[PDB]
Amino acid sequence: RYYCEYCHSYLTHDTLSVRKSHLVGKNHLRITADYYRNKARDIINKHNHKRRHIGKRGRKERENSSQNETLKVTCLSNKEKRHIMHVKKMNQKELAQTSIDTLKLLYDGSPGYSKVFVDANRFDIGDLVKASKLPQRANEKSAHHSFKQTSRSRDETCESNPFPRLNNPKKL
Amino acid sequence: MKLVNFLKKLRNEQVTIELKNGTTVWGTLQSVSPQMNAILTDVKLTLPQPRLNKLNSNGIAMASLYLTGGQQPTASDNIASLQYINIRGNTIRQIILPDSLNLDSLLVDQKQLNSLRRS
Amino acid sequence: MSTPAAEQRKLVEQLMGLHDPKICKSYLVGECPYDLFQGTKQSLGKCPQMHLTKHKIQYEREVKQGKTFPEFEREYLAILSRFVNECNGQISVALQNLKHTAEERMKIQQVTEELDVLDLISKRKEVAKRVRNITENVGQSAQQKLQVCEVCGAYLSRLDTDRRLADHFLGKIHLGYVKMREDYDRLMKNNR
Amino acid sequence: IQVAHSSRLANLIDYKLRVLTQDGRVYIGQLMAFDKHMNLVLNECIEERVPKTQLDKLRPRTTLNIKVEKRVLGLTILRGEQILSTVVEDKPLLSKKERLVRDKKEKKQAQKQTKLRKEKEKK
Amino acid sequence: SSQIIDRPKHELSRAELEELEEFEFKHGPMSLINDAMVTRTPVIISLRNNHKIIARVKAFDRHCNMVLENVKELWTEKKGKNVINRERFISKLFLRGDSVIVVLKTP
Amino acid sequence: TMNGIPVKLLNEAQGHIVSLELTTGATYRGKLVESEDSMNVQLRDVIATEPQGAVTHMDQIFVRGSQIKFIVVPDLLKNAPLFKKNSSRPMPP
RNA sequence: AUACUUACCUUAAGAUAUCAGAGGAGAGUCCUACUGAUCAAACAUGCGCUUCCAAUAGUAGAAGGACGUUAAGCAUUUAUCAUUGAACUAUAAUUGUUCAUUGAAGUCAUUGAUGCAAACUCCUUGGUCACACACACAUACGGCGCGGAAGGCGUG
RNA sequence: UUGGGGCCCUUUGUUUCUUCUGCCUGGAGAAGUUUGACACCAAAUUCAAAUUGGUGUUAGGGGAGCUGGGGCCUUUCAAAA
RNA sequence: ACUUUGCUCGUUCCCGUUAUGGGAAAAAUUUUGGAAGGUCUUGGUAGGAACGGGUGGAUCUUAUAAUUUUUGAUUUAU
RNA sequence: UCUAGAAAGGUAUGUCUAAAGU
Ligand SMILES: [Zn+2]
Ligand SMILES: [Zn+2]
Ligand SMILES: [Zn+2]
Repeated sequence: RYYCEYCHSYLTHDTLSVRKSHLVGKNHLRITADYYRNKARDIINKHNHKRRHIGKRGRKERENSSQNETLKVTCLSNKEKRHIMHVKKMNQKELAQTSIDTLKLLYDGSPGYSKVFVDANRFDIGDLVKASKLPQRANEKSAHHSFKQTSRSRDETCESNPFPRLNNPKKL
Repeated sequence: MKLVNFLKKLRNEQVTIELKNGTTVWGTLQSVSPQMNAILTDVKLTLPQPRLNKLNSNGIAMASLYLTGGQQPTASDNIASLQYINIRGNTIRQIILPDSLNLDSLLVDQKQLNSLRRS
Repeated sequence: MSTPAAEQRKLVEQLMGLHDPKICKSYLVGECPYDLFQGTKQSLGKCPQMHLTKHKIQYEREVKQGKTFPEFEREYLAILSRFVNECNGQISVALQNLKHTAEERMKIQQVTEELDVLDLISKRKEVAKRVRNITENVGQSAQQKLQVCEVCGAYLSRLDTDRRLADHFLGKIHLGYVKMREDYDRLMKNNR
Repeated sequence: IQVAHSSRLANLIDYKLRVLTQDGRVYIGQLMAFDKHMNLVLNECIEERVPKTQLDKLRPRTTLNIKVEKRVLGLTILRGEQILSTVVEDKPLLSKKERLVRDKKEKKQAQKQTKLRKEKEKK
Repeated sequence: SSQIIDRPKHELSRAELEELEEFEFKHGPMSLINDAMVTRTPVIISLRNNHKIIARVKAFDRHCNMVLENVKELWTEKKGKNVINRERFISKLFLRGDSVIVVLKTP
Repeated sequence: TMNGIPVKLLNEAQGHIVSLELTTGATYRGKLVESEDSMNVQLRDVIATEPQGAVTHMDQIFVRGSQIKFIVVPDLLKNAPLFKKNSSRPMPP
């Protein structure tokens, strides 16, 4: 038999046609994505500090740092540090998620634009994007959204949009 | 008969395993796996110089014998001395048995004797 | 089997007159119907006549250049015709089951009460009550919405997209039974 | 380092083995799995080799110094046809007593997990 | 006899497996090594690494790995026109059988 | 039969960038589409290093399983569930 | 959560330490909360057993790295062939030599690669424990403090 | 209960067993400790709110009771000289 | 070896007597095994015992010495 | 000649039906 360690559900006689259909099951994909998000979150969130090996301080060090002065230490209440840690975690996540993307917005009318920046007509990763689009065997998945697709073809030329300013542009 | 069940009975005996490369391993034998995966405790790996002036040793086995890491460096010949090597089974060419063992009690196959007697 | 040379031995040994009951002539023509439905849920069991590859490639040679044996065609047509007429009976049973749902008693009395409730501005009131009765018939449809796949006889639906239909139409059942219908259409055109 | 005399490869999990292979290469990495075919899974292995040029320095006649090519490979699995010997190098990060504490704690957590899963699916 | 040779080996049962092994040793190609184990004649084995050995056979196996005794290894080596003949005497020895080429039986 | 932790780990890395060196010396590195039970892998959009160094590019490749020397999966599969020693499977069917 | 539709699939066999004795069940098998010995595992518990555990009476030190810098360091060594033209040493598929056409394929690197040696910087790891600032030793050295890590050996 | 001295506070989210309150002129107060409690990740319903699915945390030190084992001693009993 | 009769040496005690015998303990003591208790030192302290599995995982045996790992094309050699 | 009763599940999939306010 087979046992999906992430899923926690058994299965009957392990045939590759059953197993491969399980491994692209939507519910298995949700369980696996939760598992790996939580494990990466646990290894980020785990502050393991070095063990402390305290040596006995000497005399002249003790005179110098007993004759410097004493500094005040600041500390906060419980709700303050909880609110601050929520702020710090969302700021680290938006730095990890964002990316500068102005070279894509800035060449938006250029002549060979659809052959490089479209990301579906690229010659290196061109076939992969079309290949991994997914079946969408759900009618209501396509029936949810009612906007336009805006598929820019690879066959586009320099002639269309001859004057870029007159078609209404946006300032950066 | 399967003759690895003879090798399982030799425990804590010094052997001198010839490998397929040419390097020989000399140490206290231990639990031998059923596919002849020998585990040796206190080994003295060595690689014999060919004892002709013009000839070459094995190059692959020489680099392997250094990259065990425990090669005692200042010595002249390729001798590495380490503890606990775990030799994979399909690489042992021949095993030089100790001399003192009594073959006439070791080579009695218990399972063959049982299968001849019970049938 | 377990070691791959065992399975390879199995294949070469089944590779190594040509008449009588020993050889399934229906497989020999091609696509034995007890072979196309081995593992599925419409499984007939095992093909009674044995199947063998040396005989099959000898038949490939014979119908390549030598001759054709029409007794094989009439035997295959008999087995094909009895299976196709049996599954025509079964799709008749399936649409009978849709009818028997459609002429259910309490649903007919409910639609009869709503159709007595259907009884200028009289036409506007009648059309509003008849659109309510049309939505009652469509509520009975929203309980089911079943059409019948005309080849295999299994149920289908139209609210579902083309892609889950494409998931159905590349089946073992539906491809096997399409192959049966196509050899039946070919032999009934050719014999007539 | 000293390894126990009766310690097969099933017992040396999370040690830092030094797996020799058929080519003179050596994969110094932390072991974490193995198999019937003896094809390990090394965690942080560093595939070394002695080059064709410096191999004359190992030829039999201060000390000798060899410059090897450390090439970092993260979480390899090996193919067991290639392996030639395994030698232990370093002990684990944890002790034995600490691994005992952590193993009892993991088994306790698994039994609580299955208890909650069973009593949730009965509800 | 015929019933165990003709069938594939996965259709035999356990008593027929052991009977087949006894048949393969007693009436077969390894009957050479078995006759030399009983009759105490020295064998000459040509290993795959161009070492020839000469010994007596205490036991053998289905893989042709064998426990020898009074082993006399004989190999030749050369680098160019310089060439010597070498000899090594080993008392008791286990030969892993995947290296053998031709077991011979001395007249 | 049973596969054990390495071949099952290789099946856990279907979809991600792996880097494998054959026994002839070559090094292929791409997205791993379908591995199999005998470590027989496919690789899509690969960057193929020949043994003397000449790197080329090729769309898909199917190595024989027997020629692989190692396979370098991503780092996060250290935390894969099959490495958990004390596991509590619920119930057989 | 419930329900229906459709797809895919339905399990290699045997065993759980050995030897030996005693007893029994219609020559062999099977069994004994039967009996001895051997092996193995766990748990305890021990050895004058072996190895290792970082200055403050000071600004140090050990083991391991650097996929760190000086650094284009110092010394060497490489950078495609053909068909022809003009000349050309020349057994070759005009090879050698300068210039060009045409033709095969053609990882990048030449601040590279290979060899050699040093200096500086930065990481990770631990008992930074307790007592003491002392005159020991041929059977060479009270190994006669509390622990911790790893191995050896013995018993229950 | 108070006062003084030494050492540590990197315990960096100022004791890290959790929640709430709280602090460097201080080292504190309450509540809780496994058919549970708590922290967090994901998603769709168009803020939060809610449910469903996952990953974790639930600690360290000392003391009375009962108990497994070892060493020494005393008393008794059976056996060997 | 049992058995009896007297002599001699002798562990301890008594008696005829401190020559030496008679009687008793067949002893004082040492070792091994068991119970009780003293004290020291180390560990555990919420789950454990019996039974049932068309129960999971390990290990072994056999298919398995025939192209995918373990019964050889990596000592570069003619 | 020695008495034939085939499983009953698992995962994947869409659709229906439904449960929510401020
Ligand atoms: Zn799953
Ligand atoms: Zn047929
Ligand atoms: Zn259909």
